[PDB]
Amino acid sequence: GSSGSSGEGCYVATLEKCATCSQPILDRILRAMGKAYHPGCFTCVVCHRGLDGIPFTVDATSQIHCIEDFHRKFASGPSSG
Ligand SMILES: [Zn+2]
Ligand SMILES: [Zn+2]
Repeated sequence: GSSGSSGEGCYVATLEKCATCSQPILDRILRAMGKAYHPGCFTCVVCHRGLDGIPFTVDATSQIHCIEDFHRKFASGPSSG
């Protein structure tokens, strides 16, 4: 099994780079968490659902967790740490 693929993306023209796939946004730029991401890349880490137009919450791990999940993971009873 061979694995190799370069990423032709060095130059930049008044465009933001997706903080998910590391690609230059040209079609549409979705502002989230201060940074810029693709309107399709932005998704949950657990359920992996599109959060393009819905509330969410992140953590130290930087793993955007949809309110629901976050409420089912973090809010799963008495926890501390
Ligand atoms: Zn992307
Ligand atoms: Zn989720």
